[PDB]
Amino acid sequence: TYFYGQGEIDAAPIVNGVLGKWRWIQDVSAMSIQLAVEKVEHKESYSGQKALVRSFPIGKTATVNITLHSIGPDNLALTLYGKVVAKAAGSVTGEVLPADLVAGDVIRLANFGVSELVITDSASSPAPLDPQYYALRADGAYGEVQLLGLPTPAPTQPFKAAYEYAATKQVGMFTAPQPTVALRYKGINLAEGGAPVIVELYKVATDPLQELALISDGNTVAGMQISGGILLDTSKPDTGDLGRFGRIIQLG
Amino acid sequence: TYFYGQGEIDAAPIVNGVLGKWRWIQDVSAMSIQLAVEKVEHKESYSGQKALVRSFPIGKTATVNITLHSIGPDNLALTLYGKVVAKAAGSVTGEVLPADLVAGDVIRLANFGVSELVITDSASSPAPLDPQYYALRADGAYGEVQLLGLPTPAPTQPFKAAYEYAATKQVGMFTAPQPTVALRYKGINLAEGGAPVIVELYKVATDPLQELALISDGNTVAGMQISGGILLDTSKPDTGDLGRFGRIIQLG
Amino acid sequence: TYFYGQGEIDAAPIVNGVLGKWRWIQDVSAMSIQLAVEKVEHKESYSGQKALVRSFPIGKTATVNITLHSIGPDNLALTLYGKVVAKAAGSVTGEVLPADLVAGDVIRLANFGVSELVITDSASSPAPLDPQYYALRADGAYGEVQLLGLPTPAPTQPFKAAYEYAATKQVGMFTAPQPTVALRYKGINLAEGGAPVIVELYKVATDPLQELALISDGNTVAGMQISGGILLDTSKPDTGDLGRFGRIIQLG
Amino acid sequence: TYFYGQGEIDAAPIVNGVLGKWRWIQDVSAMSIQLAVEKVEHKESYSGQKALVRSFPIGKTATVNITLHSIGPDNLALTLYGKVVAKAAGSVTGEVLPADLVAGDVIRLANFGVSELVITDSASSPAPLDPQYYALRADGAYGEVQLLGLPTPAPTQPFKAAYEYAATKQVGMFTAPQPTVALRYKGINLAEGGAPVIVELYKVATDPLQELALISDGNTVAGMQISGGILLDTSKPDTGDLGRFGRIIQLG
Amino acid sequence: TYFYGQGEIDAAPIVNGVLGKWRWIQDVSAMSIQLAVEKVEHKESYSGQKALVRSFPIGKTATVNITLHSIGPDNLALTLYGKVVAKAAGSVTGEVLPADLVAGDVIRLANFGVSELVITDSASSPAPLDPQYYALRADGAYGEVQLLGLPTPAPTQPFKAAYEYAATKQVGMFTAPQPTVALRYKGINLAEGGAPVIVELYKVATDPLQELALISDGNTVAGMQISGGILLDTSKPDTGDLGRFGRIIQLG
Amino acid sequence: TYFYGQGEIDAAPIVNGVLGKWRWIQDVSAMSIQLAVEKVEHKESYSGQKALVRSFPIGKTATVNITLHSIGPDNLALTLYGKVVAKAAGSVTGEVLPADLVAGDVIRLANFGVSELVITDSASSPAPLDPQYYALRADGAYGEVQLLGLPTPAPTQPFKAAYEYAATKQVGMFTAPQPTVALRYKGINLAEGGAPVIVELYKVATDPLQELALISDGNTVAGMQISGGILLDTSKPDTGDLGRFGRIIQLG
Amino acid sequence: RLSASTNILQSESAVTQRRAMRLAPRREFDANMYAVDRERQLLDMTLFGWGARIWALPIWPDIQLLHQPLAAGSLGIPCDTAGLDFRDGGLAMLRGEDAFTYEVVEVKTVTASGLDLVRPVQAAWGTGSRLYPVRTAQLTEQPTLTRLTDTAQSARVSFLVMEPSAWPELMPATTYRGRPVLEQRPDESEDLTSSYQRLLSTLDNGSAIPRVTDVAGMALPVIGHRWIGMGRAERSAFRSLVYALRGQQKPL
Amino acid sequence: EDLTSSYQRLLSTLDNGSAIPRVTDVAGMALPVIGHRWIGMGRAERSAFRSLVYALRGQQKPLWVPTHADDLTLVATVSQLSTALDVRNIGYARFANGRPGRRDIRIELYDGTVYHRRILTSTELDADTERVAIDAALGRLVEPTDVARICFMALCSAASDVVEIEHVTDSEGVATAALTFKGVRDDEF
Repeated sequence: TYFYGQGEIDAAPIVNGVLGKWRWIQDVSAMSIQLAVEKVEHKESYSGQKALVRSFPIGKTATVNITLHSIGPDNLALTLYGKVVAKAAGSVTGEVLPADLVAGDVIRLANFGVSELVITDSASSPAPLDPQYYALRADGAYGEVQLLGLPTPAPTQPFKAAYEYAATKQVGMFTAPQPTVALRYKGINLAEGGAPVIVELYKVATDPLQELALISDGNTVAGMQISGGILLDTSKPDTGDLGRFGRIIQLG
Repeated sequence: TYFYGQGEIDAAPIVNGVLGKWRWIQDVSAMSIQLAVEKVEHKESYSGQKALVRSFPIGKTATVNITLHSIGPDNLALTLYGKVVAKAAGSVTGEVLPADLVAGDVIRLANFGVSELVITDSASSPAPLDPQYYALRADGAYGEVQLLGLPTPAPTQPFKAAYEYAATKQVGMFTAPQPTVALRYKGINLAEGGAPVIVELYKVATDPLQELALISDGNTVAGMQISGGILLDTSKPDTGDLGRFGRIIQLG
Repeated sequence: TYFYGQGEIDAAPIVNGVLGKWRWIQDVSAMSIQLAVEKVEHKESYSGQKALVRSFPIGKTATVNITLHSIGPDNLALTLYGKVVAKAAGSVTGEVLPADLVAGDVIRLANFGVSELVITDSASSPAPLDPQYYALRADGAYGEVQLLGLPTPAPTQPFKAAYEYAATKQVGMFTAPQPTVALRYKGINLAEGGAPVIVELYKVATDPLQELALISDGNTVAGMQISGGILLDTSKPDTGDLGRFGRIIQLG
Repeated sequence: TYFYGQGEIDAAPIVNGVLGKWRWIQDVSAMSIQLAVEKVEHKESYSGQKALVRSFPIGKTATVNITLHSIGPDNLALTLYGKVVAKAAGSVTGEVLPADLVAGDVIRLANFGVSELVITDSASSPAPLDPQYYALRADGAYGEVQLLGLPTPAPTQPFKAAYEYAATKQVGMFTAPQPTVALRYKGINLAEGGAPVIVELYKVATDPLQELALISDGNTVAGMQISGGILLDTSKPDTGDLGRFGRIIQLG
Repeated sequence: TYFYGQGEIDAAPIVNGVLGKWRWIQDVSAMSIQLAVEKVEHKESYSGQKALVRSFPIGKTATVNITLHSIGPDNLALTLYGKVVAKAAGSVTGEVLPADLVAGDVIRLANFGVSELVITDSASSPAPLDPQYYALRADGAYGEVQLLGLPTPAPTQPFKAAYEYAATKQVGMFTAPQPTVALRYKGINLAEGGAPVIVELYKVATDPLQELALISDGNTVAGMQISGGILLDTSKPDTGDLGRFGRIIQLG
Repeated sequence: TYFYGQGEIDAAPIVNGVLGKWRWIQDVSAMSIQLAVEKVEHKESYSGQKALVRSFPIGKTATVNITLHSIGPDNLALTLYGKVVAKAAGSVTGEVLPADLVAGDVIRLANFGVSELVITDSASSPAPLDPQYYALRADGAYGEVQLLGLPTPAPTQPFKAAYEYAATKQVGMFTAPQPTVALRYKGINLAEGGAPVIVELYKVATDPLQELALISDGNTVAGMQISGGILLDTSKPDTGDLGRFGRIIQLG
Repeated sequence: RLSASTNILQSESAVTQRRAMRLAPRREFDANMYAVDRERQLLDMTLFGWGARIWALPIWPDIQLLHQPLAAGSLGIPCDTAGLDFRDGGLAMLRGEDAFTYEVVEVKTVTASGLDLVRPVQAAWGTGSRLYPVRTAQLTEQPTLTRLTDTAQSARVSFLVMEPSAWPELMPATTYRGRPVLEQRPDESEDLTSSYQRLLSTLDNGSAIPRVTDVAGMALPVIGHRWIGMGRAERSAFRSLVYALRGQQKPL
Repeated sequence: EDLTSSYQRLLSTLDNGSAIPRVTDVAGMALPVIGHRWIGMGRAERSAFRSLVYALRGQQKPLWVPTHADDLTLVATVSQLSTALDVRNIGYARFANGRPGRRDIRIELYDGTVYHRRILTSTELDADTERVAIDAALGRLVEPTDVARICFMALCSAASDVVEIEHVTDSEGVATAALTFKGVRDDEF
C-alpha cells in the first residue's frame, strides 16, 4: 500500500485517429501527473455565518510532465516537432572550394565524416596536392580542413575536392504537426516487493521542450522536459468504467 | 495541555445525504485544518484618528488538507474521481496477433499476468510454435512477448494466441461525481501520555490530486495531497452547541 | 534599558461591554504588536526640488499576533468561535447495532471511553455473547469494537449493546460570536535582573486560527497562531493619559 | 577615506518650530539613510536610436531608518506616539474585593508593587485575616493575590484591602501627535583611527513602530525599528550651502 | 582573451558642456554596465506556423552602477548632490550658554574640535570657573561639555564661553544640480599577464546613493552604490567610429 | 543515447542575406535553446465536464542564450553593436599640455602606450626638461604623467610634448545595426565516447549584453551573456525536411 | 431599491416647494442565482411558460428557520415576527432543501408570536425548513442566462413588487426647533464629500468676458451619509426613517 | 467563452402611470436567443462556414438551431412502437403543452444516431414522472442508460446581420467567429 515506482514508458503516435506503432522513449527520469478542476460555489444565508454550503465542479483538465534524457532522433522528432531524415553514405567528386585561399584559412565541406580527402589542382594536367599541405580538424568529423602551407610556385587558386561522407540522421524543427501520442507507463512498485503497476493514457498532446543546454556544466546529465495535456478521447464508451482520460491497473 | 498528534482517519461517502459505510483511509502523513473569516469594518472619526472601532465577521469557511501515502484502489477512487472495476481471472483462446511479424518486434496482449502462453500456427494442421522462439519480458506482467527467431521455412504469418490472465482492479479518471465524505480523526496525544482526542468533520468536499510522481527520486515515499472544503451541514440542529462544520472531543 | 521578556497572558471576554472573569491562556510562545499609520503628504514647490515638506497622519490601527500551544477546551472556544459543552458520564442499555454483521466488521458506538461492554442476543431468552467473540480497539477509547468470530449456530443478527461512557468536553466550530477579549500581559525583563513589565490592552477582536496540524512531524510542538486587531475603546476618557488602545507600565 | 561608524544619537523634539531640549536616544544598533529621486526624461530621435538624451530630477526625498534596543519610557513616548505619565507612591485603605470569593480564585489590585497587604474582614468587630490564608504571586509585582483557604466558620464575604503601591511610569498608545525631531549623530570612524564624523538632520518625521516581540525566542535582544522621512526645513537660508535636509561634517 | 579587471576610475564634471578637471574617485569595489534595447517584431503568416520573421530595434539605453567605499567630501558632493564648504579654524569670545543650568546638564557648542575652553562668570569682576567643575565629552570633538558640580555660593547663571575651533569641511544635501560626469576606467586584465584595458564614457548622469548605513555591523566596510544612465553625447561625429555613448580600448 | 556536450561555436554575419565569413566565437561556457509555443484550445461540453478536447498550436518561437568569456574586439563588435577600429602606431611632435601647471597635477595624453616621452620648453632656445622632474604612472599605459617638481627659475609654463604611441583596437557603443548571424555548434558528446553532434541555426538575431562587471570579485572569470531569437528563414525550401529554424545532425 | 417620485420646483430665491407623488415607494430587488441539478431545466420552463406575469416572490433577506416541528393540518405557525415583512392578510411560503419542498399559505393576522392561518397546512416540515414572507412581484426584465456547463446557468434576476409595502414611519428621538435631528454618526470607511450647490445659473458668457450674478446669494450645503446595520433593530429603524422621509419631501 | 440564452418577448406597452404599472402580453410567446462560437482548424471548415453565411443572407433565411442542454432525462425504457416517453416531472405539463418555442426533440443516442421527433401533448402522471407524447415511433427500444441528452430544438435565424470572421493564422489555419440566433415564427406558420 506504498508507492515507489520505476520502469518504462511506451508511446504510440496518433494520426487521423488510427493507432500507430508503439516504441520505447528510452530512459526516463521523472514523470508526474497533475489534476485541475474548476468549481462554482453556492452559499446559503439563513445562518448569518455567510459560509459555503455547496459546490459543483465545472472544469476538468489534466497535464503530464516527462523528463527524458535520450537525444535519439526518434525522441528528437517527437519533442522538436520534427521528422527524421536519413542520408545515405556517398561520395563527392567535383566540389569547388572557395577562391582566394591562403595559409590559415579554414574551409568547410557540405558533408560530415569526411575521409580519403583528395584535392586536385585546377590545370590542364591534374596534380593532386601533397597531403602534408593540409590538415583535418577534429578528425574530419566537422568537415573542416586547415591549410598548413602552399608551394612557392603558387598553384591555381580554385580547387576541386573529392572525398567520402558517411550516413547521418537529421531532425527538423517545427517541421511536423502537433504529435498526439498514447502513453503506456509500465512501472514496478518496490515498496511491495516489486508489485506490477500499469498506467494508461489514451490521448496526450505534447508541448515542445522548454530548455536544452547543449554545453553542460557539472555532473548532471542533460535533461529534456516535456509538458503535455491529456485530451478527452471521444471513441471510448461514455458509460464505460475505464473512463476517457487515462487509467491505472493494479494486480491484486 | 500540549498537543503532538498521531493516529488514523476514517471516511464515509455521502450519497444523497444517507450516511455510507465508514472505511479506513490507510496511512496518512499530514492533516491540516485552515479557517478563513472575512470581516467588514466600521470606523469612527470623532477622535481625529479615524481608527478602527468595530468589526463583525461576514465570511466563514474551513479548508482541510490531507497527505496520504496509500495507492489502494479505494483511495484512488476517492481521490481520482473514479470508481473501482474488478476483472475476474480467465482464459483466452482466439486472440489474433499483428501481421507482418519479424524478429525484434514486441507484441502486447490485451490482458496482464499472462501465463501458459501458447501460440498456434495458422494452417490446416495446427502446429504450436516452439517456446524457445519467443520470450516473455517482465515475466508476462504486461503480456509483452519478444520474438527470438523464426524457422527457416517461414510459417503462416498470422498467429492465434491463447493464455490465462489474472484478476485485477482498475480505476478510471474523472469517472465519478464529486465525492462528499465525512471525516473522523483518531489522534492520540503523546504530550499527555497518549490522551485520546477525537475530531469529526460532518461534510467535506474534496479536490482531485494535485501531483503524482510515478517515478520518484530519493528516499521519500510517494505522497498524495488532497484539499477539501468543509461544507455547512443543514441537518444538524442550529441551536445545538455541536455546530454544523465539525467538533472536537477531549476526554477529561 | 534592554528587553528580553517572558511571562504570562490573561484574557477577559467582553460581553455587551461588561467586563468578564479573567483567565490564564496557558503557555504562550510568541506575542508581537504591530502599529500601522496612514499619512497624507503636503509639498511645497518654491525650491524647485519637488520634495516633501509636511505630512499629517490619517489612519491609526494596531494588530496583535499570539502563538499559543494549549489545546484546552477554554482556549479552543476562544479561538474556534465555539462554546464548551460538558457531557456527564452515563450508561446505555438498549443501543441497537447495525444488522447484517459478519466477522471482520467494525462497529462504532455513539459515546467514547466505553467500558463493561455487554452485547445481549436478540431472542425470547436473552443470552449475552461470549467476550472472546469480540475485541475493543484502542482500549475502547474510540468506541470501536471488532468481531473476532461467531458461533456455528448463527445467533440473531440484530444486537443490543449496553456499556458505560465517561464524561467528555466538546467545543463547537463557528458556534459563538466574535469574542472580544481584554488582554493583560505580565512579563519579566531578564535583561534588567528580571524587572517587572506590564502591558494592558483594553479591547481586542480576535481572528480564528489560521492553521492547525493534527498530525505533526518533527520535534516541534503543535502551535496555534491567532491574529487580532486592537479596537478603540470608547469608555475611557479622551483626555485621559492612559489612551484608548493599550498601555505599558514599568516600575522605576 | 574609509568608513565603519559607531557612536550615539541625539534627538530634540520640535513643538511649533521652537527647538526642544536634546536627549540621548540610548543604545542604537542600526541607522540607515535612503535617498530617492524621480526624474523626467527627454528623448531625441535624430540618430535613429530614440536613445535617452537628457534627464532632469523632479522628485527628491530622504528616508531614515533607526533600530533602537531601549525600552525607556522616553523612547516609548517618542515611538508609540505617547506621553509619559508618572504616578507617585502611595497607600490605599478602602478597596473592595470581588464578592462570592472561594479558594482557588485570583484577585487583582488596581496598583502594582503591593506590599504590607492587609485584608480586614467586614463586621462590627474588624478582624484582619490570617496571612497564611492568602499568597502573593510574583512577590506582589501585579497585586495578584491567591486564596489558600478559608476558616471553617466562613467569615463575611466582602473584604476591605489596604496596602502600599510603588511609583511607576506609564505610556499610552497613540496619545500624542506626530513627533517632529531633529537628529544629531555622533559616529566615530574606526577606519581612520577613530576620526570624528558628524551628521545632523534638521527635520525628521518618524513613523510608529512596526513590530514589538514582547516574548522573544533566541539570544537576540529585542529590536525596535523606526522609519522616518526627512522633511524640508523652510527656516534655513536657501542660498546657504548647508542645505535644508541635513549635512555632514568631517574634520580635516 | 579572458577578463578579470582591477584598477582606477576617473571622473570629470560636465558644466554647460565644457570639460572639467578630472579627479580620482578613490577606491572602487564594483563597476557594471548594462545595455537595454527595445524591439518591434514583424511576422509573416504564409507558413501557418505563426512565428517571428523579423525584428528591428527601437529603444537604446545604457546604465552604469558603481560601488565606492570612499566618504571623502568631494565624492560626497558628487553623490549627495552637494557642494563642499570649507570653514577655517577660528576662535569664539562671547558665546552665551543656556541659562538655568544645573549639574548633570550637557551643553553643546556651535563648533567642533573645541580646545582651551574658558567659561567666564557673569559679574562686575570676571572670575573664570574652575576647570575641575566641568568636563569635555569625547575629548571635545562633539562640542559637548558636562557639568561636574557648582560652588556652594552659586555664581551667576548665564555664562560666557570662549574657545578655539578647528577647520572643517561640510557637504550639503540636494544643494547642487544633477551632476554630469565623464568617466574614464583604467583597469588591468590579470588574465593576460596584466594587459591594459581602457573604457571611455563621454556623458553619464548619476543617481543619488540608494543607502548609507552610518552604523555598520560585521566585518564589511560601508559601501556607497550609485546608479547612472549614459546619455547620448551630441558633440561627437555621428559617422565617427568612436560612437556617442562610450568606448573600449585594448592594446594589441 | 545520453548527452553531455562540449565543443566550439562558429558564427557568420548576414549582411543583406549573403552569407559572410565564418569565425570562431572563442571560448563559450553555456549554450541553451528554448522553444515557446502558443496554443488555442477548443472545449466540448457534451460529457458534462467541459474538459479540453482539442488544441492546435498557433505560436512558434525559439530563443538561444550563449555565455562567452572572450573580450576579443570581434566579439565586442558582435555583442556591443559596434564596429572595430584599428589605429596604427605613430608619433606626435606638437601636442600642447594644459597651462597653469604645478607640482602634483596629472596630465593625460590623447594616445596610449606612450614611450620616449620628451617635453620641450617653450622659449626662443628650446630646452628639454629633465626626466627626473616627471614620472610616468602605469609605465605610460595611459599617457598619465605626474610632475615631481619644477626648477626654482620657473620655466615657460606652456609645454610641447612629443612621443610615440602604439597601435590599438577600439569598439564603439551602438555604432552598428542589429547583427544577424548564423550559428554552427560543434558539440562532442562524451556520454557516447565523444560522438560528434552538429547543431546549425540558419538565422539568429542577437540582443545586446545585459551586464559587464569590469571589476570582478571572487575567483570567477568575467561572463558575457547574450540572448537571441531564431528567426524564420524564407530562403530554404518549405517542403524540405531540414526546416527553416535549424536542425541537428547525429552520425549513426 | 426603494424609489419614489417627488417633483420639486424652486423660485429665484432659495425656496423649495415639494410635491411628493408616490405614497408607497416602488420596491426593486436585484440578485444573482445558480441552477445545476434539476433546477436549471425547471427555471428554463418556468421563465418560458410563465414569462412576464405576476410572481409570488419570497423575501430572501427575511429568511427564517422554524424552532419546533409543524404538525400537518395545524392552524398557526409560532415564529418570530419582530421587524419582519409580515402583514395581516398577506402570504407565507415554507421551503425545504429542494425547490419542490414548499407550500404557500394565507396569513390572517400577526400575534407578535405566530401567524394566524385560515387554511390548515397539508404537509408537516420539521426543524430546518425555511420560512419566507411572500409579496407579489413581476420580472422587470427577462434575465440573460449565462451557460456555465452542459447543465448550469447563472442568472441576474430583478423583481419589482406590485403591492404597497406598509411599514411604520418613525423619526429620530431627538428634536430641535420642532424638527428631527440626525444623531447617527456616518461610517468613514469610504471617504465622503461636501459641496455648496448654488443657484448660480445665467453666466451670460458672450464674447468679451463672462459675468455671474448671485440670484439669491445663498449656499445650500450637500452632505453624504453612510451607515452599517449590524442587526435587525437598526435596519428596521432605517427603513422606518426612509419611509418617513418620503423622498425629498420631509426634511430633517 | 461562456455563452448566454435569453427569452426576448414583444412585451412593450408597460403603461407606467402614477399608481402602479401593468404589462399585457401582446402575443404571449417567447422566442429564445442563442449564441454560437466555432473554430475552423482548416480550409474546408472555413469554406463551409463562408458558404453557410452567404446562404443565410443575414436574418432572411432561417434554420433550426438545436440547443445542447439536458432538459429532459429518461426514467423508464420505451418500446420502439411506444409513443409515451417518460421523463421526470419538471412542470412541463403545466407550462409546455404544445405551442411554438417548446416541442421538438433530439435523442442523440450514445452510438451517434440522432432521432428528430415532434411533441404532441404532455400529460402529468406523477409528482416525479410524466408521460410526454411524441409524433410517431422512436426507431428502437432505448433504455434510460442509453440516452445522452434531449437538447430542445427551436427554429431561429441570425440576430445581427454583421458577421466577424477573425482570421488568425492563414487560410489553412484557425479562425474565430461568433454568431447569435433568435427564435422566429416561420415554416408556413
